[PDB]
Amino acid sequence: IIDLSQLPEPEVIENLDFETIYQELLGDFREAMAGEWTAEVESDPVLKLLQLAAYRELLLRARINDAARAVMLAYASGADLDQIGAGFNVQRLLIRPAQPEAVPPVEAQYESDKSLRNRIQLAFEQLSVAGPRNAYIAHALGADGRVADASATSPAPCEVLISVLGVEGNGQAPEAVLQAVRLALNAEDVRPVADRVTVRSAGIVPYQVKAQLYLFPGPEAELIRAAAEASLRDYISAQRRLGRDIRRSALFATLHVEGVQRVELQEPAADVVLDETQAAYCTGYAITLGG
Amino acid sequence: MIIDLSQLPEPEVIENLDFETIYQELLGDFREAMAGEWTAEVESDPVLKLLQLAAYRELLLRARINDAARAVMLAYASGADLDQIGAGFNVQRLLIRPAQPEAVPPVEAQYESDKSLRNRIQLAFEQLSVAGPRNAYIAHALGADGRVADASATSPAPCEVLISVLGVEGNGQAPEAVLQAVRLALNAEDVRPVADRVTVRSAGIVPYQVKAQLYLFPGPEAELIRAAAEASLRDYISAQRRLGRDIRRSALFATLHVEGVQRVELQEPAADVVLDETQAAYCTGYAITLGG
Amino acid sequence: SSRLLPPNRSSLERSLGDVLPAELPVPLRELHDPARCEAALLPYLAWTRSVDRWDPDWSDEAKRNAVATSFVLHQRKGTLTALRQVVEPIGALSEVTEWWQRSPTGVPGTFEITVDVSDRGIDEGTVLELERLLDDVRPVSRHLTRLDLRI
Amino acid sequence: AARNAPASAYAAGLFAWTDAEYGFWSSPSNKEIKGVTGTSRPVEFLDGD
Amino acid sequence: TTCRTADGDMLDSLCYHVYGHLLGCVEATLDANPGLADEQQPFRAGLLISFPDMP
Repeated sequence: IIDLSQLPEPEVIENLDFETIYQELLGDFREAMAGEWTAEVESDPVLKLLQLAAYRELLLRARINDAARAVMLAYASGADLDQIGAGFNVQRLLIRPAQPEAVPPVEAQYESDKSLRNRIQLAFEQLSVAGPRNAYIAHALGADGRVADASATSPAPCEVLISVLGVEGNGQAPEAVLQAVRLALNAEDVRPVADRVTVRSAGIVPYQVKAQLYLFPGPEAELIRAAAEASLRDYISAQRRLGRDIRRSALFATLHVEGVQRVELQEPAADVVLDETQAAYCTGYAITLGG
Repeated sequence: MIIDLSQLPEPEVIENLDFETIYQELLGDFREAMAGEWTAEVESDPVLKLLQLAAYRELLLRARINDAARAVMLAYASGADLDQIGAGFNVQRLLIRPAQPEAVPPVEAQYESDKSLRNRIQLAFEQLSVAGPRNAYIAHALGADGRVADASATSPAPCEVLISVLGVEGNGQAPEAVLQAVRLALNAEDVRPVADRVTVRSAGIVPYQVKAQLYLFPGPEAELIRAAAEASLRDYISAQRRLGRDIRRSALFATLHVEGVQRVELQEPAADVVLDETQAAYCTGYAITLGG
Repeated sequence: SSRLLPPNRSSLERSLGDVLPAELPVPLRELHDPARCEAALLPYLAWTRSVDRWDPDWSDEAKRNAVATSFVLHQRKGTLTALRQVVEPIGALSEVTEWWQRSPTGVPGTFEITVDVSDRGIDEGTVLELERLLDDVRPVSRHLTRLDLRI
Repeated sequence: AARNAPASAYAAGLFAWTDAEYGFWSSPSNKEIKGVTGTSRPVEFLDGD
Repeated sequence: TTCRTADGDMLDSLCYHVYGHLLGCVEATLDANPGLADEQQPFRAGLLISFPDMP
């Protein structure tokens, strides 16, 4: 499950600049006026009409591109996935909806973006009820107080080892929340197959990071230091969302913001490995400046 | 559980259009570009001949993009544009009457309306595909016709799944002709390495007689209320053609004692029936009688 | 065009009616037909159809049928019919195993499958992919990691 | 589909309509033919040439 | 209220005779017609335009 809406933009029609559109129109104009072109013909009112026309399909090559973004799931915005999710059996549901406890403070709330698209990505992984590798995953994301799932099998066959991980805080998920997956997997699995439900199947080791960043002599060091954790504190919660590894390079590139000339790392001596079974948790960070 | 398309909010890419809000922009893009050198907004001026093509032909391109964006959405496509959504999901439009006529006037081939294609693309997800759970082994066992509902179990985990077909023709035994008629569907509609031991019955005819010594008041209603309790017995037995099949003693007391019976003396149910999925049940008849 | 303008028109306006509109193609319906997508934007459509495995080495006739039949493959994962079509670019359909061909009650592992694939078009490599290409069709614990091959 | 008509009965529909609407002294030479949807080998008359 | 065009008829001329005005009446015709804009502005001999009610 990887978000495709974080890439450079695709161009379905080519997006020419204002100058080569203008000379492309002039060439067609000369062919049409062949035998009639004169220096007087290319007057100031006629040219200012052609400078408009070079600008109008500058706003139409921009129109076809901006329309083709919001059709593909790559770079589609709100109030428009309801037309796409209807093609994938995806209806938005209510997560604590508008109950007016007090009548002037209205509190209306729906599902946000970049997770409802993920369900649309898993829509075709919910068709097969014979239990492939992702149908145990794509049905376990019906709950809210968890994170995504991974499937494996070390023992004897028809013994499924699913690792129900959950992001709500310090590690261990509650066992009452663990019982909800059997309420979400009753008539979706196969009947002879039998799973075991382990919340933490490998163990939790405490991790940190210690970075001594440098900023330039220039703008304020309060909002530039804090901008590093704006791309980091949501990045650590997205590591076990796919069950995959963290790297040394993840501790570099998520700290490069506007105003950085070099970074440094000391907390691992060598990188660790985190497989689809093995996972870990990060307790507390401290990223300051060296200057 | 599909959501109706008439409750969706309106999307972003569909725009109400106006000729004026394009053409009044083309006035306000040309008037500032001339720097006051053109000032004749009379319609007979041949700049307003040309700004009404650049506001109409652009509006035709704005309508092609809106027509093409609706043609790839399920709640708005129609015509030959639901053909391309249908062909991707292996859904075809039906054939009510065929295409070719036998007579000299050409008979038109009737086709189901495009308001029902949005039903069929939307039901192409929640559909019987493979016999995974307990509720799908039985729905893939609906090839024959002379048969009522069924349930599945699996006594081991790793290999064997057990399906016990019962068909109510006579005593409720499965014939040998329909044993192979089940196996034709199952091979291609089930998980490949199953040991689907589809044999006719774990246990078939388990004859459950009933007798009831009804004690009533001898008044006028004793003919009308006695046959009403017998009708409540008929649809009960028709609801016990099942593998839940909980034939009991005290559960038949409640049915008999609905409004007016004083008591009853049940002969043939003396103990509770032990319950497994493998066995079946049947009721051959009864011998009802009056107390006096 | 020229016809769109009124009948009384100069040759200057008649030329500008072919130029000032300046129509453009709208290649928007081709974005969701996999048999009509361009090759430069094809892996965008492969994401939203949840095409699990993909190679940037196939011919274009071998790339578009892998996207068009991605619905039918995931609709019935357990059934043999999908297994036949998941080996689409390697043209191969020879033989499939079943329980009763082995007499002593199956292998220890409750009969994990050892399928047969025959490839004559390409002989170099093509082995190290087939143990993980068939992994998505394989359930998590209904089958074991035993596998057979053929060149 | 579109078939080709000899365009002689359609002229008779104009000589019979303009006598009942404009008089026999009024020529039918600018009046509409409602049924048609085409003209094989179409003629050119632009504005005033 | 579906009407059939001719091979030289144009959209704004047709729905002026039908409706009586053209403010908000042409693009609503292109809205409630599948694939009409895709077709060239000089319409073919036998295309069908369904003119909606209440412009």
